[PDB]
Amino acid sequence: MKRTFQPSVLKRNRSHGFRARMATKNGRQVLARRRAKGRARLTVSK
Amino acid sequence: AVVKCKPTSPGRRHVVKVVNPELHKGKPFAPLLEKNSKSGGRNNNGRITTRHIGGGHKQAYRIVDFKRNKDGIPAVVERLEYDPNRSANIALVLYKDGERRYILAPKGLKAGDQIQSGVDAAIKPGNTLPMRNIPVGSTVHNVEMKPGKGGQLARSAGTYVQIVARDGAYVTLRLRSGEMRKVEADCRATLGEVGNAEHMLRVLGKAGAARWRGVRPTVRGTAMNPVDHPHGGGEGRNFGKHPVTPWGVQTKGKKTRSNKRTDKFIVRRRS
Amino acid sequence: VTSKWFNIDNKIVDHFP
RNA sequence: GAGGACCGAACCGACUAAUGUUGAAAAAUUAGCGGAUGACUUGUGGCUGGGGGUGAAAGGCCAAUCAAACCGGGAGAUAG
RNA sequence: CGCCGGAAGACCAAGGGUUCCUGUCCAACGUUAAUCGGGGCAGGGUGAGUCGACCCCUAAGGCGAGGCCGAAAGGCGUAGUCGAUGGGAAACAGGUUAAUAUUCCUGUACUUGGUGUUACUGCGAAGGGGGGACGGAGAAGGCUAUGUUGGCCGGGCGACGGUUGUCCCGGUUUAAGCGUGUAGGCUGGUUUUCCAGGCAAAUCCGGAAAAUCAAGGCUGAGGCGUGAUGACGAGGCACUACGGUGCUGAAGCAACAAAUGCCCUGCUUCCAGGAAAAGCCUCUAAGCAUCAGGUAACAUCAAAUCGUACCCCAAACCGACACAGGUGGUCAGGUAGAGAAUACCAAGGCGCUUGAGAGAACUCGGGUGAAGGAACUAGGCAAAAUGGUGCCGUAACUUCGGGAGAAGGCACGCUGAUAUGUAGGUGAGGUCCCUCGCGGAUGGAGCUGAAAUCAGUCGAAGAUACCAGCUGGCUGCAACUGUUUAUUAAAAACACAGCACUGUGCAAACACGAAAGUGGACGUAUACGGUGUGACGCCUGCCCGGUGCCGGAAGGUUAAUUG
RNA sequence: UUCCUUGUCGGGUAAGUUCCGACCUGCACGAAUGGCGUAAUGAUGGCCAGGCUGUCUCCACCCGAGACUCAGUGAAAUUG
RNA sequence: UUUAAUGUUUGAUGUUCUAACGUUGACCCGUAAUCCGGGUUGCGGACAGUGUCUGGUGGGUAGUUUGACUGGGGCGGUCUC
Ligand SMILES: N[C@@H](Cc1c[nH]c2ccccc12)C(=O)O
Ligand SMILES: [K+]
Ligand SMILES: [K+]
Ligand SMILES: [K+]
Ligand SMILES: [K+]
Ligand SMILES: [K+]
Ligand SMILES: [K+]
Ligand SMILES: [K+]
Ligand SMILES: [K+]
Ligand SMILES: [K+]
Ligand SMILES: [K+]
Ligand SMILES: [K+]
Ligand SMILES: [K+]
Ligand SMILES: [K+]
Ligand SMILES: [K+]
Ligand SMILES: [K+]
Ligand SMILES: [K+]
Ligand SMILES: [K+]
Ligand SMILES: [K+]
Ligand SMILES: [K+]
Ligand SMILES: [K+]
Ligand SMILES: [K+]
Ligand SMILES: [K+]
Ligand SMILES: [K+]
Ligand SMILES: [K+]
Ligand SMILES: [K+]
Ligand SMILES: [K+]
Ligand SMILES: [K+]
Ligand SMILES: [K+]
Ligand SMILES: [K+]
Ligand SMILES: [K+]
Ligand SMILES: [K+]
Ligand SMILES: [K+]
Ligand SMILES: [K+]
Ligand SMILES: [Mg+2]
Ligand SMILES: [Mg+2]
Ligand SMILES: [Mg+2]
Ligand SMILES: [Mg+2]
Ligand SMILES: [Mg+2]
Ligand SMILES: [Mg+2]
Ligand SMILES: [Mg+2]
Ligand SMILES: [Mg+2]
Ligand SMILES: [Mg+2]
Ligand SMILES: [Mg+2]
Ligand SMILES: [Mg+2]
Ligand SMILES: [Mg+2]
Ligand SMILES: [Mg+2]
Ligand SMILES: [Mg+2]
Ligand SMILES: [Mg+2]
Ligand SMILES: [Mg+2]
Ligand SMILES: [Mg+2]
Ligand SMILES: [Mg+2]
Ligand SMILES: [Mg+2]
Ligand SMILES: [Mg+2]
Ligand SMILES: [Mg+2]
Ligand SMILES: [Mg+2]
Ligand SMILES: [Mg+2]
Ligand SMILES: [Mg+2]
Ligand SMILES: [Mg+2]
Ligand SMILES: [Mg+2]
Ligand SMILES: [Mg+2]
Ligand SMILES: [Mg+2]
Ligand SMILES: [Mg+2]
Ligand SMILES: [Mg+2]
Ligand SMILES: [Mg+2]
Ligand SMILES: [Mg+2]
Ligand SMILES: [Mg+2]
Ligand SMILES: [Mg+2]
Ligand SMILES: [Mg+2]
Ligand SMILES: [Mg+2]
Ligand SMILES: [Mg+2]
Ligand SMILES: [Mg+2]
Ligand SMILES: [Mg+2]
Ligand SMILES: [Mg+2]
Ligand SMILES: [Mg+2]
Ligand SMILES: [Mg+2]
Ligand SMILES: [Mg+2]
Ligand SMILES: [Mg+2]
Ligand SMILES: [Mg+2]
Ligand SMILES: [Mg+2]
Ligand SMILES: [Mg+2]
Ligand SMILES: [Mg+2]
Ligand SMILES: [Mg+2]
Ligand SMILES: [Mg+2]
Ligand SMILES: [Mg+2]
Ligand SMILES: [Mg+2]
Ligand SMILES: [Mg+2]
Ligand SMILES: [Mg+2]
Ligand SMILES: [Mg+2]
Ligand SMILES: [Mg+2]
Ligand SMILES: [Mg+2]
Ligand SMILES: [Mg+2]
Ligand SMILES: [Mg+2]
Ligand SMILES: [Mg+2]
Ligand SMILES: [Mg+2]
Ligand SMILES: [Mg+2]
Ligand SMILES: [Mg+2]
Ligand SMILES: [Mg+2]
Ligand SMILES: [Mg+2]
Ligand SMILES: [Mg+2]
Ligand SMILES: [Mg+2]
Ligand SMILES: [Mg+2]
Ligand SMILES: [Mg+2]
Ligand SMILES: [Mg+2]
Ligand SMILES: [Mg+2]
Ligand SMILES: [Mg+2]
Ligand SMILES: [Mg+2]
Ligand SMILES: [Mg+2]
Ligand SMILES: [Mg+2]
Ligand SMILES: [Mg+2]
Ligand SMILES: [Mg+2]
Ligand SMILES: [Mg+2]
Repeated sequence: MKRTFQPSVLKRNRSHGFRARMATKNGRQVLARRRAKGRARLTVSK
Repeated sequence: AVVKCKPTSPGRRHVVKVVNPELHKGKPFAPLLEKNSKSGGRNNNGRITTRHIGGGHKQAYRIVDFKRNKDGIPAVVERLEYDPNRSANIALVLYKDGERRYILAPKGLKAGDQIQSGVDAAIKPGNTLPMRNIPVGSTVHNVEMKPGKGGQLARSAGTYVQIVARDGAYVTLRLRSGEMRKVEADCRATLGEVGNAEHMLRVLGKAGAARWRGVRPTVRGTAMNPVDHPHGGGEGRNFGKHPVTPWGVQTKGKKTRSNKRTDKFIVRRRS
Repeated sequence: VTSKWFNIDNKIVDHFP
């Protein structure tokens, strides 16, 4: 039956995209933590 | 005219509807319409701040004139119309210069009647005058509280205000609730009563009819758990406590008016 | 993983009240 | 030609029985069953955030987790 | 040979991202083998002025210069600026690749801008007005898609009795555009004068008055003509790597039936009273005035960029799987049928990635059963049974609607006649009239076609299969339709229309917010919030001592403060 | 809602702790945390009858898919 | 002890006033703007409202407590001399 993940690229970018993290102070700290860890993919983008 | 429906269904058995055949069967006047989208009872924080509001039929707003400050120019009544935003009916009037406006339709007013606002108008239903020019004892509606602000009191169907006394710069009104209020005599009022006086004689008949007006169901506090409502809880049907609101404030008797800057205008509270 | 359903089921598990 | 009208497919649901129970499936299948122009159902987007939301009210639901979500930290909490 | 065929066929959106096509390989992957594959390796494949995005315009909502507010971080919000799931210019038929096509080729079209020439001319907006622009249900009329039959054309004369005929098989297709303006729908038209309105102006909109005309205008499916001396075309002939390729090519009409599609954003009706903004049309202001600009014709130039393969009810998406699950839209053939149910079929697509034997108990899914018929069991659980249309007939009770399909019963196939096919529907020719055409009257050929009666006839059975109510009597609870414990509870629980109490005079009570503010409500006591009860009928008795709430002010007690 | 209790009486059955009607001794009903009725409605609770039947007396046979044998692939819980 | 008078006032109540303060009244401007600010005016007016201090109320919310013995716990009884 219907599971929990129903993909949609528009709602994926508007919620966890780059421009959405960079909008608030707390979202720019998520990016600072992921650069400090050294992740190959900062956000879930294209 | 109230008409009882026939019990061809269990949802039609108790319906009583108020049907007025003089209403305009057609579209409203377009230049006086606005968009009016619904809230759900939610404020700019997103939260429900008033409960039991939601859904309903789509409605458009009719820009009604509550000020009536087009003095000196006579106006003829064109038609009576339906307004989904209020309990009373509205009348479309046409001034001599070619301007059209909506007003609250008073009792007994038909299509073709002549109305006129201003300080020198005649004492007949539909005319708006400052309350220093209205005889003591008259029945008015659409009363102002501040001069030039617009009518605020006695707006809904069948309601009216009585002018009890005039002493100085103030007039004493008998509000529809039974309250005696002082209002300054420069404020305007309209002669007569508000029409559609049998709006209160209707019976919705079924639970879906209340949902067409954007009224969602009320759950009784005694039917919840203690975490939800002060009345919640019980093994069976218990109550055992003084009735209160969902936020613990005593209902059924406890007064809630605390406004010290308007107490001087109130002669006698309602009883 | 989730446990075996018969270990969850109140009738089977709580047999000696 | 009205109706929260009637019988009944799509569509929405979930009353009974049998099977399955290291399943074909972490809730289904088969045979029956209820609503089916409405308080209906559905696509796309949006808003409400944790002692908070939302709730036709079952402590129900809030990503297979809910009488207080999840992640990280205080943290090697404390454990007669 | 079997299965699906309102899909298990075809086309997409979302999502995925090379799974597409060709060659080659079989270690691993595939629940077995594999020469095969959505597997490995290499190469190829996605072509647009018109399709979609981008673009212009906005909804819910987001962000938000100044601003208001807040220990800081920040919150709200004006001017603005974004934001589709909505509004806004334009293309069709045929052919072609292993793989793309409304994109390539052939034929025939259309749209919006820039520039230039000629002719004429009051152009101009961040402003005014119009338009865009809108609900549910219902009914009917006119049509088409489509189908069937006849005619026409090509072929056939049948493995076993018959088959030159009232016989058998196949085909009978053609678009956008351009021209005409029909069934239907709406509306009176024109001219002159004036005006407290449309933030100023206006010749535009609104209002007033007068004169005059019996018509005008707008909208509109389909048909017809052209597009088309073309294209396609059953077949036939000629080659071949036997896959395919090349050439030629007949008829290509009529009647009837007919949509859930179109006219129709229509019409009628009801109450619950049904987006916004731009493109578009028009008016003028500041302004410019032999300028610029506007209108029409002609010529010329431009229309960029990104997507385009393939799967999409699924082995490619969400479910850890090549997983009996989930997933929005579009298309909708035949016979029977009311039907998108159901049975059998067409186009098309498949036989579900372990098989071969045997014919024990026992389990699962089914078929039938002597005599009995609930004796079974907690309980008729489960099974069995009823089941259609038409007609006759139908009780208590009732809120007069119901109960009710109550219960119960009868007819039902086929053939012939009434009637070489009836009632009904459609309607050619011919004739007449004018308004001379997509017109009206008459007329009836042809086509289509129930239902009934009478007579006969076959079987055990004629609603023959699939499909398709079990019925009745007494009683508890809840009035009723609804809602609920996703995943052991659907209920007597929740809700409900109705009733009552109570708060609230508007900067309302109340709720969310350190606040600003927002909802209540662009509402105003016939309104709004909270509480309890729960349709309707007859009703709702006594107690204010306790706790709570409402009112009172004399007296007693009583905080900071003063000292 | 009634402990005593399967109260007592009547109906229905050959036989009825359930059901229906009545009595009143209401352990411990009662008027809007409503009382008593009530047509229609309910995948609601209890009881009775007709029809129908493998539910049963009491099982028998048959048609398929497994179980069994052969070839290929090849698990799991548990375990001093 | 007890009062009246004058001068002055303190505290109380009342009455007017406007100039602080309020305005979710009207109009004008910034301005293409239902925010905001400024100006004019009207209506309230030393009230309301806010800060500090203070009495009351306050399961709306929070942190916690709710003994042991015991022929099992609870109930009952007991706990020192
Ligand atoms: N036994 C059932 C239902 C079930 C699922 N999860 C459960 C948990 C508890 C009891 C039963 C269940 C099953 O295995 O499908
Ligand atoms: K407009
Ligand atoms: K309720
Ligand atoms: K309870
Ligand atoms: K109807
Ligand atoms: K219908
Ligand atoms: K919707
Ligand atoms: K929490
Ligand atoms: K999670
Ligand atoms: K291999
Ligand atoms: K497999
Ligand atoms: K769109
Ligand atoms: K314009
Ligand atoms: K005009
Ligand atoms: K393509
Ligand atoms: K065997
Ligand atoms: K039936
Ligand atoms: K239910
Ligand atoms: K419930
Ligand atoms: K009230
Ligand atoms: K509002
Ligand atoms: K008392
Ligand atoms: K009392
Ligand atoms: K009392
Ligand atoms: K009792
Ligand atoms: K007896
Ligand atoms: K007896
Ligand atoms: K009742
Ligand atoms: K039920
Ligand atoms: K019943
Ligand atoms: K002032
Ligand atoms: K004060
Ligand atoms: K002991
Ligand atoms: K013992
Ligand atoms: Mg409410
Ligand atoms: Mg209510
Ligand atoms: Mg509960
Ligand atoms: Mg509580
Ligand atoms: Mg109780
Ligand atoms: Mg219905
Ligand atoms: Mg559900
Ligand atoms: Mg089920
Ligand atoms: Mg089913
Ligand atoms: Mg049904
Ligand atoms: Mg139905
Ligand atoms: Mg159904
Ligand atoms: Mg509805
Ligand atoms: Mg969950
Ligand atoms: Mg906690
Ligand atoms: Mg530890
Ligand atoms: Mg520590
Ligand atoms: Mg690959
Ligand atoms: Mg392939
Ligand atoms: Mg293999
Ligand atoms: Mg493949
Ligand atoms: Mg491959
Ligand atoms: Mg590969
Ligand atoms: Mg903002
Ligand atoms: Mg700081
Ligand atoms: Mg925009
Ligand atoms: Mg292809
Ligand atoms: Mg406009
Ligand atoms: Mg056609
Ligand atoms: Mg020939
Ligand atoms: Mg021949
Ligand atoms: Mg022969
Ligand atoms: Mg033929
Ligand atoms: Mg705009
Ligand atoms: Mg997938
Ligand atoms: Mg999958
Ligand atoms: Mg995984
Ligand atoms: Mg498979
Ligand atoms: Mg699958
Ligand atoms: Mg579906
Ligand atoms: Mg079918
Ligand atoms: Mg086929
Ligand atoms: Mg043998
Ligand atoms: Mg067998
Ligand atoms: Mg038998
Ligand atoms: Mg027999
Ligand atoms: Mg028995
Ligand atoms: Mg027995
Ligand atoms: Mg049964
Ligand atoms: Mg009877
Ligand atoms: Mg009757
Ligand atoms: Mg009847
Ligand atoms: Mg009958
Ligand atoms: Mg009983
Ligand atoms: Mg009910
Ligand atoms: Mg559960
Ligand atoms: Mg459940
Ligand atoms: Mg259930
Ligand atoms: Mg209320
Ligand atoms: Mg109740
Ligand atoms: Mg009482
Ligand atoms: Mg008191
Ligand atoms: Mg007895
Ligand atoms: Mg029994
Ligand atoms: Mg009894
Ligand atoms: Mg009681
Ligand atoms: Mg009681
Ligand atoms: Mg009571
Ligand atoms: Mg009763
Ligand atoms: Mg129901
Ligand atoms: Mg083996
Ligand atoms: Mg192992
Ligand atoms: Mg172990
Ligand atoms: Mg004062
Ligand atoms: Mg506590
Ligand atoms: Mg602690
Ligand atoms: Mg102890
Ligand atoms: Mg003890």
